Amino acid sequence: KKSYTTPKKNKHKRKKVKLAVLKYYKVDENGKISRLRRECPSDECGAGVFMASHFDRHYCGKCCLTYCFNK
Amino acid sequence: TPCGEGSKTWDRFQMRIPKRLIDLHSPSEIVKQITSISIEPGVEVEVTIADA
Amino acid sequence: VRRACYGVLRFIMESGAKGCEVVVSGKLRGQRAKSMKFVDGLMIHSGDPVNYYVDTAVRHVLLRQGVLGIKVKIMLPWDPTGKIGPKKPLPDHVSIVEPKDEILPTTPISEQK
RNA sequence: CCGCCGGGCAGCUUCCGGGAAACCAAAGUCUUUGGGUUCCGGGGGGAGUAUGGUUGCAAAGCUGAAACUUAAAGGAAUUGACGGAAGGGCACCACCAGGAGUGGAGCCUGCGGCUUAAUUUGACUCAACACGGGAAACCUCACCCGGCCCGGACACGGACAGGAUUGACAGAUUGAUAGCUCUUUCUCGAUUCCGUGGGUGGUGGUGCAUGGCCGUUCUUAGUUGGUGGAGCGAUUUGUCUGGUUAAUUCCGAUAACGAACGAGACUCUGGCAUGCUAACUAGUUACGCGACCCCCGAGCGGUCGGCGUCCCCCAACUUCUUAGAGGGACAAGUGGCGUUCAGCCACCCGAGAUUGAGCAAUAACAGGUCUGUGAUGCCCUUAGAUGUCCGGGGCUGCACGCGCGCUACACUGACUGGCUCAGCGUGUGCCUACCCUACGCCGGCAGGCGCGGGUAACCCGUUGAACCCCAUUCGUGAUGGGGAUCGGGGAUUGCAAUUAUUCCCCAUGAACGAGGAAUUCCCAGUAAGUGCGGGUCAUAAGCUUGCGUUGAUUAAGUCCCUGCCCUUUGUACACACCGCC
Ligand SMILES: [Mg+2]
Ligand SMILES: [Mg+2]
Ligand SMILES: [Mg+2]
Repeated sequence: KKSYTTPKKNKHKRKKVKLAVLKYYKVDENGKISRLRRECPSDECGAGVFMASHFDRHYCGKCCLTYCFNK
Repeated sequence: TPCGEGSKTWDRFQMRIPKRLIDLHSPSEIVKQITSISIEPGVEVEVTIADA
Repeated sequence: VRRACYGVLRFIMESGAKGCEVVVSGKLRGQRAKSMKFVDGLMIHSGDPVNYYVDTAVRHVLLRQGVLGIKVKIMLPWDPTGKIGPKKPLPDHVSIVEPKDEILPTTPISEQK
């Protein structure tokens, strides 16, 4: 038939990052939780919904996985 | 032929469907007697009420 | 194949058939395909007649090797007595009912009733 | 002439008896082994060679090895099968006698090739080539340039929580508002993820691993058994000289008699049925004509010819329409011809014995088909997946080659008025989003925009067609035929037409003035033309399959070519002459 050469750029299958994720939660002295950064406008993602700094991206993850913006 | 080849022979699949119809004037007995009797094989029966 | 299809063919005749046949096409203890055909009695092989008289039946069979075809094709002797066997005659076949009586030339005579 | 007899040349016939068999009064008398005696063979070639001897004037004659190689060579008969053998018979995929073409041009699309990343691909004489229903933008589609997606069943293992990552609204990007991925993180929450085995598909592979289905040898006449009879027995007759027949179909001769499958009979179909049963989902018919009715027309007026309607109907009926039961047509009569049988031929009455398909045996064939099949053997492949797709692309590409089509070449015709005759279908409202269309306006037209009937014999729809038919131009000019190739617009289908989608409107305006070598098609409502349906369809056909319509010429026989059947025969062929050598 042919036998596939492939231009030597074997594309990455990627991990979605490891991440413990939930350590960064400011417990100021007694039990109370609220940090500030950027926010999403969705309903299931109600006010707590939380954002970022990447090489750009930022995303919100709380209408289960329904609804990540474009920034 | 399934698939291509051989000298081109086709079949000529036919089904007929003759319609008879019979007008009448009766009550709701003579209709419900005459229709329910004389059924059985592959026969479809319609029953129009009146005129249209 | 052998002992089985006889067991069938034996049966279907003994049951009460005008005739019958069985075909077991397909590979049969060899890399090559054979085709086997054990036949018995009478069988018409053309006409409209065929359509309401023979009882054709194809069935595959999927085996630990590959695939054979069965074809059973029985001939119905409802020609003798369906009850009113459809048409009954194979159209070739005419049954002339015989003189039965036709006795006596004799001298004339008469009678009264 | 008629006999006999010896010894000669010969013949037929036979269960002597022989004989592998063919055959043989003798090849008889042979495992029941020997009457006398002469010669001579021991697988085939090498080889009747080498060498030796001898004879010969010599050709040569006579005598006459081996190494080596070799598995059969051979003989008799059997079926085959092929003869540039023979009789018989037959097919318009054969010819004759023709027409139509075809093969020439342009165009269409079928293949070949080249080219091309890609022009996936099956199909290779016939029985591959508008064929795979194969008219493809996207799907199709598999294939390439990419690129996404996972739909990894299942189990077996691994993962309780500082939540296994189920599933993520603005940007980097990317094609994509693909969290498919590079931080952020906010939820479903026992799913998840990672191994292992194992699948699961695959329009992957293999049709010489198969089922079915198909194609065909081949709508050709053939094939088979029971009993007899023949052969030790494979086998053979029955199963055939001849006449016949579309047809081992029949009769008869007849060691065969009577049977079975194919043919035939059958089914569907197609035509005669003022014969029947009927029919507002036919027609209706003609009425009765009761009318409207306008001079629609005739006619002063009575009266009439006539479309339309006013119908309805409680007319009447089946004249055509429809579809049920029926009948008939059956070489049935007569005259030839004929073995005076089987039939054939002519004529009568009348459809003269044949209107046309489907069904189609034994037995075949690496025919074709794995890409019609959730039929599938095995093989591959199996996540980066040949799993399924999105986007695009290709399947359409072009110096050449062939294959089926259409349109022409014109004036028995071209375009310009007009008249006017169907049939088989088909249609909505359908398995997942979708028709058939009547009648209003608008627009030239494509079309557009209005509105109406339609499980239909009602609505489309007296299906209002083309040829055809009739009314004017034209004048034999590559012209007004022809009508390709491009310029430009405008509609429509489609989310999208670039790769002119399809259509219209303009505009350009080609070769072809009858086709070189070949070769298929067929006999009666036949060829041809001619539209029209159906199928293919969102869009849509130059494709087929049906349907009428207009409708010819000519064969009505022969085997002259090609190819088929039987019989006899020959055959070193049995991968069957496309052989063997
Ligand atoms: Mg001897
Ligand atoms: Mg001896
Ligand atoms: Mg020897």
